[PDB]
Amino acid sequence: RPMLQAALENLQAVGPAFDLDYDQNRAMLNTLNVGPTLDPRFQTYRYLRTPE
Amino acid sequence: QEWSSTAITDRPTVNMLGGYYSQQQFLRNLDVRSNMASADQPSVMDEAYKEFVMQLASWDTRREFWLQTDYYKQRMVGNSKADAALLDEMINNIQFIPGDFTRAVNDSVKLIAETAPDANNLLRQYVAFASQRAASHLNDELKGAWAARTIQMKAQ
Amino acid sequence: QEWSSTAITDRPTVNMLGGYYSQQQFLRNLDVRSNMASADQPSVMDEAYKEF
Amino acid sequence: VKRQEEVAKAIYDRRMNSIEQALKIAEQHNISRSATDVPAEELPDSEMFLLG
Repeated sequence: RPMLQAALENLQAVGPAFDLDYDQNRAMLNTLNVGPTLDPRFQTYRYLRTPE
Repeated sequence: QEWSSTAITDRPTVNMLGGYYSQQQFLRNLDVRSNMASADQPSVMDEAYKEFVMQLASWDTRREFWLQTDYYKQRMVGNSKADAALLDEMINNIQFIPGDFTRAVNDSVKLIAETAPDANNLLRQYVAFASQRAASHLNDELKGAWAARTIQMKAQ
Repeated sequence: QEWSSTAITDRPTVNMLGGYYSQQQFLRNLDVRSNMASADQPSVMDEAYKEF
Repeated sequence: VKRQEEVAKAIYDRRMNSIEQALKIAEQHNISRSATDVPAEELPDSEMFLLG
């Protein structure tokens, strides 16, 4: 009887058990919440014959 | 008078892509560890150049460029019909020729003007004008995919 | 009189596809887990343009 | 490297909390013997109360 009551109390105060895969996703989600950094005015070509 | 000018272009380099290169790389790697995606995809430099070519040969880009060029605003009679007729003619003065990769031919663009100094001054501005539009379009694509990935991860 | 006008179109992008893009992608993942689908499936924007 | 560092810290903090809670329960129910010979290295986060 008594330690069985103890088991209920201990598991109640700990909560659900999580694996490693859960923790990795949370760390990745933090970076995604920051958001991308946008810098305009970057070239999208290069010259092989400049106009003259 | 009909003076002329010419230019030839190719793909950009990793150095000139700025910080856009790193973020695009980060999102693609998410798509290959999960989602069971990705293949022999073209590089980041390939897709950026493909967007630039589309804007260069667009009928809408040429019409927009002339409307703020300060070389067409001086030749404005004032009559609506005359202005529309003139604008259509100047749009046809820019020609784009796609290149062939087996024959080792690259893409070229040609412009026609009335004076020799104007022939190359206008062509330099047009290429810069078309490049800015392509850069802005790529940023919106990156933002859209970034938000879509956040929603998918937040639910899982 | 017989006047005329012309227009040219192309495939859309992720931005104007709205919320339809995410929901369509969700179903494809379950089709990768079950009833095997081909790896080189056409993109979502490719199919939307084909209907238009 | 930064992401891997914060993942390991989260797991370490969770293990610290579980140990502390099990200590209070053990002293309240006055259990001092070792009920199970399984070493604490491989025990689920629920059952530390099965220790003196």
